[PDB]
Amino acid sequence: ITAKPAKTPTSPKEQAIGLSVTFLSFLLPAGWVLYHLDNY
Amino acid sequence: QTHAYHMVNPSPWPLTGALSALLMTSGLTMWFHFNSMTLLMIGLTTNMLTMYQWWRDVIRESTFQGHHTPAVQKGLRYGMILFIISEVLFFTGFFWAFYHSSLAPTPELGGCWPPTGIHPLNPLEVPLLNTSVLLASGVSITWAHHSLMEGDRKHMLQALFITITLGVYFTLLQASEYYEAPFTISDGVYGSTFFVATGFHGLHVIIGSTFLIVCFFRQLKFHFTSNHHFGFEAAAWYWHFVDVVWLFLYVSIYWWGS
Amino acid sequence: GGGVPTDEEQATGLEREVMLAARKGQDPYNILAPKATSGTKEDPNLVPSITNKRIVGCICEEDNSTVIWFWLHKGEAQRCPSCGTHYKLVP
Amino acid sequence: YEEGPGKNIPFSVENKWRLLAMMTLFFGSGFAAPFFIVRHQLLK
Amino acid sequence: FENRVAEKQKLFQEDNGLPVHLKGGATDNILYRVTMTLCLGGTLYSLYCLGWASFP
Amino acid sequence: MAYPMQLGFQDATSPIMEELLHFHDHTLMIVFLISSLVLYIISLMLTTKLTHTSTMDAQEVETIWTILPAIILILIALPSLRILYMMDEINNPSLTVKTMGHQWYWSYEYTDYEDLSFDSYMIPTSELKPGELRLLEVDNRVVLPMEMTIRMLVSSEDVLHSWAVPSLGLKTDAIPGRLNQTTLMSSRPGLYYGQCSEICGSNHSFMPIVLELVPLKYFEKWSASML
Amino acid sequence: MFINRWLFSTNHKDIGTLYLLFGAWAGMVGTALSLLIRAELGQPGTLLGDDQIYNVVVTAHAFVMIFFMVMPIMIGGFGNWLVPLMIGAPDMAFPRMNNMSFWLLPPSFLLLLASSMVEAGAGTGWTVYPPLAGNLAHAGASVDLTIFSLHLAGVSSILGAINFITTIINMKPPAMSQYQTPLFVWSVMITAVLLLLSLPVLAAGITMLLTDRNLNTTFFDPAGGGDPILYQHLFWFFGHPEVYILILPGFGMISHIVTYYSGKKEPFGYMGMVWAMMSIGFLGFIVWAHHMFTVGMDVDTRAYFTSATMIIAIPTGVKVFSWLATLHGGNIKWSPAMMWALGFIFLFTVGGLTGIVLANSSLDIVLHDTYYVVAHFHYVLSMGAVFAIMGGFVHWFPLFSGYTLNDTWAKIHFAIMFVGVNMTFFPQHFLGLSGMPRRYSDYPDAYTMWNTISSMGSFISLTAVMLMVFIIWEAFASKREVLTVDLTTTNLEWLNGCPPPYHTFEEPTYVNL
Amino acid sequence: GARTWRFLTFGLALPSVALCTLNSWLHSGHRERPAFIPYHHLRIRTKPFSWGDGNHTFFHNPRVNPLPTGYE
Amino acid sequence: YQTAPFDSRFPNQNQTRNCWQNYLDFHRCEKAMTAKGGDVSVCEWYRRVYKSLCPISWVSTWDDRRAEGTFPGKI
Ligand code: HEA
Ligand code: HEA
Ligand SMILES: CCCCC/C=C\C/C=C/C/C=C\C/C=C\CCCC(=O)O[C@H](COC(=O)CCCCCCCCCCCCCCCCC)COP(=O)(O)OCCN
Ligand SMILES: CCCCCC/C=C\CCCCCCCCCC(=O)O[C@H](COC(=O)CCCCCCCCCCCCCCC)COP(=O)(O)OC[C@@H](O)CO
Ligand SMILES: CCCCCC/C=C\CCCCCCCCCC(=O)O[C@H](COC(=O)CCCCCCCCCCCCCCC)COP(=O)(O)OC[C@@H](O)CO
Ligand SMILES: CCCCCCCCCCO[C@@H]1O[C@H](CO)[C@@H](O[C@H]2O[C@H](CO)[C@@H](O)[C@H](O)[C@H]2O)[C@H](O)[C@H]1O
Ligand SMILES: CCCCCCCCCCO[C@@H]1O[C@H](CO)[C@@H](O[C@H]2O[C@H](CO)[C@@H](O)[C@H](O)[C@H]2O)[C@H](O)[C@H]1O
Ligand SMILES: CCCCCCCCCCO[C@@H]1O[C@H](CO)[C@@H](O[C@H]2O[C@H](CO)[C@@H](O)[C@H](O)[C@H]2O)[C@H](O)[C@H]1O
Ligand SMILES: CCCCCCCCCCO[C@@H]1O[C@H](CO)[C@@H](O[C@H]2O[C@H](CO)[C@@H](O)[C@H](O)[C@H]2O)[C@H](O)[C@H]1O
Ligand code: CUA
Ligand SMILES: [O-][O-]
Ligand SMILES: [Cu+2]
Ligand SMILES: [Mg+2]
Ligand code: NA
Ligand SMILES: [Xe]
Ligand SMILES: [Xe]
Ligand SMILES: [Xe]
Ligand SMILES: [Xe]
Ligand SMILES: [Xe]
Ligand SMILES: [Zn+2]
Repeated sequence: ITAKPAKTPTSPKEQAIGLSVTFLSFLLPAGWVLYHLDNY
Repeated sequence: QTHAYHMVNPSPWPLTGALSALLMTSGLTMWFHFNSMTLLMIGLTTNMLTMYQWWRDVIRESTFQGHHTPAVQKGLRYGMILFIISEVLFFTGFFWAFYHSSLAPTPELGGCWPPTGIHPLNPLEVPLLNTSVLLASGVSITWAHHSLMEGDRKHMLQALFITITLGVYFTLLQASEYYEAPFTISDGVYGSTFFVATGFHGLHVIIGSTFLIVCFFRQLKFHFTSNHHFGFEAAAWYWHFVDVVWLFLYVSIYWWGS
Repeated sequence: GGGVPTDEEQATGLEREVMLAARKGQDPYNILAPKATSGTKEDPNLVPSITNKRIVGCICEEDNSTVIWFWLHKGEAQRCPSCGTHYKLVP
Repeated sequence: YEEGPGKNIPFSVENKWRLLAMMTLFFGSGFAAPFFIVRHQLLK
Repeated sequence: FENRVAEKQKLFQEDNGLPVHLKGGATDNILYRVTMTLCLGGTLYSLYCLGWASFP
Repeated sequence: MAYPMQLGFQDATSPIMEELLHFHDHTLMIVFLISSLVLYIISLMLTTKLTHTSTMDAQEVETIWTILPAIILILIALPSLRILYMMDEINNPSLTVKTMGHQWYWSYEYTDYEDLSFDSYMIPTSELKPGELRLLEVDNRVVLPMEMTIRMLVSSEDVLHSWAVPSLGLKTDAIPGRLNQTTLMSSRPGLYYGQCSEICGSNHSFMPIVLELVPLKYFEKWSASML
Repeated sequence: MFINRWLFSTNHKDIGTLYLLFGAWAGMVGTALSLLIRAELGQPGTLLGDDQIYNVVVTAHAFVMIFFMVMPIMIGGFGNWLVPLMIGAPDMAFPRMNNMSFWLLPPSFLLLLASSMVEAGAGTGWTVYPPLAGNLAHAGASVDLTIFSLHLAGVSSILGAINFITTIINMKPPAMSQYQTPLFVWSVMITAVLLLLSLPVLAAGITMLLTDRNLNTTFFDPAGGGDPILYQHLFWFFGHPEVYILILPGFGMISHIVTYYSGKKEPFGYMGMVWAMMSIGFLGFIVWAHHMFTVGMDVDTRAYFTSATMIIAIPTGVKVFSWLATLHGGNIKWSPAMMWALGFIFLFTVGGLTGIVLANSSLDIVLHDTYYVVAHFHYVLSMGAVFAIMGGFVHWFPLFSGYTLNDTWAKIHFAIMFVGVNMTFFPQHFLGLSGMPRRYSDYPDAYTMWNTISSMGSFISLTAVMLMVFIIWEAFASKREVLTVDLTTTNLEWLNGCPPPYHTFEEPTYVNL
Repeated sequence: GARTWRFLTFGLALPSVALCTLNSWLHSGHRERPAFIPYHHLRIRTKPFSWGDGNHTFFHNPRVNPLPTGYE
Repeated sequence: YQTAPFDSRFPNQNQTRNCWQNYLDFHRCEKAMTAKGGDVSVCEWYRRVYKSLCPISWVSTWDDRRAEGTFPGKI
């Protein structure tokens, strides 16, 4: 396939932020539940 | 467009139908477990409103707007045939349950069929009358079909009225036989098979009778042409399906199973 | 014993347009498969369109399972890129 | 209706950071749900 | 009965931009509003019933 | 029982389990060979810059690819069905034992001669004696005579269970209202373990089976002492 | 406008988009459930609770992965987007019924999530066998909510099947025979026929379970002369076809991906591929009792079900060999989609071969209700169906969105997922041969090493799932618009551009005879 | 044709219904109900019915449908 | 007598009817022998076979139902 250059380029820093936010959105809520199992 | 197919206007009825399904199922749950019919009665009401408006719109699209080209009609033919096939396989599951239980009666039954303590209906009395009624209705609907193709409004209406009257007669006879039956749905696998299989059949008779009554009012309003009348064809195919299921129930449950 | 309308009397909208065109041997709504010409530059397949381009599928030989798809544009006849069969747009 | 890239979807991609928030809430809520149902069952 | 299909063809082909489910006129809007209100209200009630049934 | 880092079947305790091991060896060779050939051919298709992208004729090659698999399936089915019918063969048992599945324990009935029955429960982890196995020991083992054909009849008094002893090649569903038969013959004395093998609720993981295979004379005295 | 477009749709592409979003969300639910399973099993002892909470998680895992992730993505998503485009049709036959197939799924999912929230959940297995699933051993609403979830999912799929069969039969160009339609279109038509015939039998069976639970019927209750084994026959008469329903659209996407990235105009042996899919569909109806080899059926019945099941290897092998013959001589493009497809060919083959082991009733006595079965079906589902979904997603994302993925990120994603799924499931073969049962919250100590490794694998797969969400974000964040796509002459779905207009084929294709 | 199917409706189908109606008519009237025996495979109650007192079937006929404890 | 022999009428995994038939046969024989005040020792083979094969709870349930008058088999 060919494609145009990005209309809104995502820099390495911007990618680190999106990847970090993505991973935290999975890991923090599950981690909170599993940390608190004994309490439950 | 330079094809013959129907681009349907954006419609709310798929969503109201899907939500009616949620309300009926959550409603049955609320009735079986939380002693309340309220959700179920909302779901049945929204289901009937959805069906009414959706099929009203199909009539608007076809009779009033002309979107049912031969290509569109051919698609509807396939859709109704495929729907009937799915309904056949649904009944196949109940016949399987019936043959499984009756061909290998367990010790709890007395090791015999019919089970100890079951007094079956006489298949030569009301069950035979029901058979004559649905077979007769298969003949009258065929008369109605040919009258419509021949352009005869009065005879189409008379034949279709006779067909509906026989469907109603079958339903009243079945209601009476349910009340008179000395066995119930709780009378082991005999009652279970008898009432669930005949009960789903009775529901299909009511659905098919309703479809025929829709066709009767559409005919009164001149919707059908002598060549274009798919709703009538579909109702007739459905009605033959209901007849054929009855004949299998009669031979299997009422006669061979007695 | 009458009283049932005919399609001639009561068909409307696209159903009626298809009905009236078929009486005249015409196919404006593409119900029929078009019959091929020899497909030479002198005798190209004539492809009707209501715009200035239309997709052609070329079944290059009878019973090929592979259909070759391409846009045909208004102007000089184009060739199927697999078999070289000529097609000319008639807008 | 709007046609073309970023327009044939029920969510906006006009702002990549708003989109990150929306995607976070969407996928995160699905992944979280079973942990919170387990918590619910353990707490009865 | 008289054949009034032509008058319904004219009504449902009127160039007024209405979708087919509203093209009959004001009664269609009322029946739409009743249907959608029962559906959405019933759905909110089904969610309340889940909340209630989720605890002893 | 299984041992740590085990790759294959528990060692055969019965002749039919021996047969199943040899049949599995034959079948696994075929699985290995076909898996390996597909991986090798993928790698062969992907490692050349040479090309041929014009239409390719299929019919000759499809003969090889249907016939060779058909022959391989026949070579699996033949010994598969020999073993199926061997297990089903008439053997003349010396003893009949019944087991009833319950939530969550097994009961055993030895009613050829006297009214012997008892319940068999998992030893709780906190009550294991030193050297005993977590989740596998029971209070009352299924004592049976070694080197003898035994008819085991299996049912349930509640939900589905399944009575399994892997080292004897045994797994029979425990269905209420149904009496399922299997045959058991141990070539050796010892202790042979199994676990409930149909999801049956809260303690499905915790209702094991222990057979204790001993000489007939020991089995007879044990039977008498359990009345 | 937003409500009209997204809640009142009559458009095949927008409805396909709704299905892909729904399936993606379902995949996150099913992944979380899979991690709860592996967290419980990842060290000896008890983490969550006893087998009831554990088997509620296992049961929900299966229903979510099958009915809310795989079927909606393959059939509702890829099928709605691609089938009309691949036959030059302006939409589906029943564009408004199509929208109802979609909107039945959120309510179906809501009933499943309600089942798990009320009482103690439905800890039954996805098979829902009585009497554990009956009103004594599972009293209260959970199992009824599960049955109603299945009813709504089944109506969705039955109406969808009617739509696909009608569209594929009736809405091709008049010159195009069935033997000139692409293999993906065949794969959807055959899957639709399987749905139409199988789901009504499931409907009958779970309806019988509902009446045994609520109306004092005794279909499955020996006290009334019923039989728990009748339920198993009705369930599996649906359940074997269902696994072919799960893989057939995968087979169709694999054919297109292998052809495309081999630089070929056509798959090898088109009519053999059609024959193979129809043969698998047919044979798929006559093998169900290989799920019942331990229930006590007669020896001759076991012999028949062994033999009939093994026959499926012949048409399936023709497909595997035909994919290899499509690669043969290719100008191979090592795209991420091609990597998914190559992983599929190998890993599907392994799982199909462990299925042939299981087809042998004598050996199945020892393997039934063990992790050997779990290893078999996760090779074909978590490495077959899922690899076909991921290959199709990365191949067609630019068509659907008009934007490109970052191919390097997509290759990283593939590599992590490949390691995770193999680490998860390969060791389960050893656990099954050595006798570890299914649906256990805890295991004898001997099984610890392989359970530990399996759970570590599941966490690697989680990392791949998290990265996939980032990779989709990065594509929409960066907005690299598609320009040129190769091989449009043999891939009609691309010929209207990326994304295609809301209305395509308003003027149909010209195809002569 | 329509004429032939009308001939079959009135000449064969409705006469058949009339004769079966006559047959049913002549065999109507109540048969003596059998001695109640509390068989465990009949009058199943695993869960109360969702109507009435929970112990009556939906089309309960007191004359011919005994309860688990016998006739009313 | 050691245990119930192979019976060609019941050759398959499902032995339900074997237990049932032998329980019926014992009780039919016992009724036939007690009616004439004949000898129930002639019924002994059926007794041994049903006792060997039948779960204790099945026999116990069937006996209770014969006492109650709710046994559904013909004796
Ligand atoms: C996508 C899903 C999927 C697919 C396609 C399959 C495909 C197959 N399955 Fe499987 N199966 C499951 C999903 C699937 N299965 C699930 C979910 C269960 C468990 C259900 C439950 O209990 O919850 C299961 C259970 C299951 C059992 C029951 C085991 C038990 O419970 O004890 C059996 C028994 O025969 C079976 C067999 C097979 C066979 C023979 C095929 C065949 O179709 C495979 C054919 C493929 C090949 C053989 C490979 C390619 C061929 C070649 C390279 C040619 C050469 C090969 C030879 C000569 C052998 N599977
Ligand atoms: C499609 C079906 C499917 C899939 C994909 C999986 C995936 C996984 N499954 Fe399972 N599983 C089943 C179906 C499936 N499973 C079934 C039917 C059972 C039997 C239930 C029963 O016994 O009743 C079962 C049982 C089962 C068990 C046995 C439980 C027991 O017997 O006690 C285990 C144990 O480890 C397991 C683990 C996992 C793991 C770790 C994954 C991981 O590989 C999952 C990793 C994540 C993914 C693969 C991503 C998924 C998401 C997408 C692909 C979304 C894509 C998004 C876009 C395209 C935009 N599952
Ligand atoms: C002339 C006959 C017409 C039938 C109309 C009767 C009732 C309404 C429902 C009809 C639908 C049909 C079948 C549903 C199940 C059972 C009813 C069977 C027929 C019937 O009416 O059976 C009665 C019992 O009804 C009962 O329990 C009543 C139970 C009422 C609640 C029904 C629960 C609904 C079940 C869910 C349906 C699921 C559908 C699946 C869709 C598939 C999706 C893929 C029999 O009465 P009785 O007193 O036991 O015996 C007679 C004694 N004198
Ligand atoms: C107590 C009982 C309550 C239960 C609820 C269900 C009850 C009743 C439902 C009864 C079904 C009524 C269907 C009415 C359809 C009217 C629309 C119609 O018939 O539309 C026709 C098209 O057919 C088409 O869509 C064909 C459409 C076919 C739909 C048929 C569906 C059968 C429905 C089954 C529903 C549930 C069954 C499941 C049970 C388990 C319109 O085309 P024509 O006729 O050619 O007209 C055009 C000419 O005028 C031109 O000259
Ligand atoms: C306890 C409760 C659990 C069950 C939940 C119930 C589920 C859902 C609630 C249903 C709401 C139904 C509302 C009516 C739907 C009518 C569909 C219809 O009639 O669809 C037609 C196509 O299907 C055709 O023909 C032929 C097919 C017509 C089928 C009609 C409806 C079937 C509903 C249930 C079917 C399951 C089958 C049972 C067998 C297992 C029309 O297609 P459209 O795309 O609209 O238009 C196309 C235009 O060109 C027309 O001018
Ligand atoms: C299967 C999916 C899950 C995989 C594993 C997830 C990886 C964990 C991610 C982090 O999760 C967090 O971990 C913290 C601990 O590291 C928790 O804080 C807890 O512990 C802290 C340290 O004691 C306290 O300060 C906090 O108050 C307390 O909430 C916090 O709640 C939780 O969100
Ligand atoms: C536009 C929408 C807004 C309107 C809201 C709807 C209002 C519904 C109120 C009616 O409530 C009902 O009350 C009945 C009387 O209490 C209940 O019968 C219940 O109690 C009866 C009394 O004994 C029993 O006989 C029945 O079996 C039993 O289901 C019934 O379940 C319940 O639905
Ligand atoms: C789509 C398919 C639809 C199928 C419809 C329903 C099928 C019912 C057919 C009868 O079923 C049989 O029942 C026998 C008992 O009546 C079984 O005998 C088994 O069970 C008996 C005790 O229950 C034993 O005495 C026998 O030896 C033993 O072989 C036999 O295997 C089985 O085939
Ligand atoms: C369009 C919007 C949608 C409309 C939503 C309307 C919701 C209003 C429902 C009213 O709720 C009622 O509450 C009753 C009690 O307060 C319940 O009675 C039932 O439960 C009672 C419990 O006290 C008992 O008397 C009986 O079981 C029975 O009468 C019954 O569940 C329900 O009808
Ligand atoms: Cu008992 Cu599992
Ligand atoms: O199901 O294999
Ligand atoms: Cu199967
Ligand atoms: Mg099992
Ligand atoms: Na654990
Ligand atoms: Xe194999
Ligand atoms: Xe859950
Ligand atoms: Xe869930
Ligand atoms: Xe589901
Ligand atoms: Xe279903
Ligand atoms: Zn050409």
